[PDB]
Amino acid sequence: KILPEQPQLELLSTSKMTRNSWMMLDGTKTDFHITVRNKSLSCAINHIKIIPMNNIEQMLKPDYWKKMPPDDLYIMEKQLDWLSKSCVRIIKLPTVIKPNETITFDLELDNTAVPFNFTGFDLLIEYGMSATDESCIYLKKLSIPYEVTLRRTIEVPSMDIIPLNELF
Amino acid sequence: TSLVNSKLSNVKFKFINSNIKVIKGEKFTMRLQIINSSSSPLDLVVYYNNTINPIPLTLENQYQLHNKYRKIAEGIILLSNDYKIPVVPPRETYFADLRFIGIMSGYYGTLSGLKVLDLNTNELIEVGNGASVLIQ
Amino acid sequence: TSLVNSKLSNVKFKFINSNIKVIKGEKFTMRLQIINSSSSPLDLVVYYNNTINPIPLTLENQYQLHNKYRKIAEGIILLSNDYKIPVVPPRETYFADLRFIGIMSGYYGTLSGLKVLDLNTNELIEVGNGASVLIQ
Repeated sequence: KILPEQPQLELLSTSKMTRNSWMMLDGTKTDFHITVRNKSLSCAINHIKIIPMNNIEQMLKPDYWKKMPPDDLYIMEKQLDWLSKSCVRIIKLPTVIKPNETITFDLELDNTAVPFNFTGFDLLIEYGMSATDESCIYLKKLSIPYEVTLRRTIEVPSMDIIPLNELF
Repeated sequence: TSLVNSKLSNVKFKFINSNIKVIKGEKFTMRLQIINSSSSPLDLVVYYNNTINPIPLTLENQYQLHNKYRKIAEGIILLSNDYKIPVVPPRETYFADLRFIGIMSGYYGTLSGLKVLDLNTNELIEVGNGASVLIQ
Repeated sequence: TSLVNSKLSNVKFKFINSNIKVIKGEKFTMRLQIINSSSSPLDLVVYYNNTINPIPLTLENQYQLHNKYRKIAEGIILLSNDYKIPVVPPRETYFADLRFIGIMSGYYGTLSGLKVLDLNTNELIEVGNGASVLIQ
């Protein structure tokens, strides 16, 4: 089997990163630019899809709700869902890139709610060159990593209630 | 009685202003002066527990005891809970400056609850016996 | 050249904004990112020496060279000198946020003087090469 040509991406640069490393302050959100170029000289991709993907989503046993009550299940599962669907967000990504074109797209990394083992971030993309308008699209993979560090900040370790008893 | 000593150790505690009268809700400060001369430094931690202690008696005495415990528990509260006293080198003193606020008028003679535990042998010395707060 | 490495180790240094222009006399800041990945935490300390480095040649070269060291020594100051970078555990990054201020307008391309030294093997890694300050 002999296909048509397929293009390639290279991750030309990232704006506020150095060797794909950076820190948060455990609550502050930031954003930066990802610069990617289409190395091919003829083909043009008509599909891009970004899936953020993270260390905690990697490092869980796929069966983890056997020995767990609902109350403790709910909090972990809620924070897992939030971290999956909102920890890294994509804004104004491109739809088409011509051959030998470089494009910058913005990426917003926010962690207002992540546990203290989110040390790792493995954004993988998939870009697709359209076929000859017949059946399908030819997809591809690219799995650039990130080593994001998390620093401690203001934390509440306890409380009480002490109900009031009389006006002042 | 006003100056308290620690069991199985040498350290001594005294509040500088043992008797203090203030108004309801106004935060006030104490100075828990410390004498330490035993052998070596300590890392004792002072905290106030606002939890109703368990009663062990006729009801006329049980509810008396519970009223005492409840007033102790939710009368006065500490603005510096879990205040790790940093270091007390041997043959030296320290001023563990505490801060409070009261919410129930009354007389807390020899106030309990304010207890300090040492992270060397897990003491539970009742250092609060040297205070006579009166909040109106 | 903007990225600078360390000898006999794997720690790496870079300024988030290697190029910056600012009016003279306004205190500014440059975030020094310190990527540690080798084996163990560091206790490296940053410092800036405002000392005219002794000269080692005709007068035309000699005074050029002396003026270069003088400008380097007493052009810029660091408001957080002798900073103790607290801890940078292995395979992690730190932001040694520095604060400066200039007192002599010019172009301090690859500014010297600023050299962080590792307090683990007594290195003198010159991290100043990653900065290209221009004070008007």
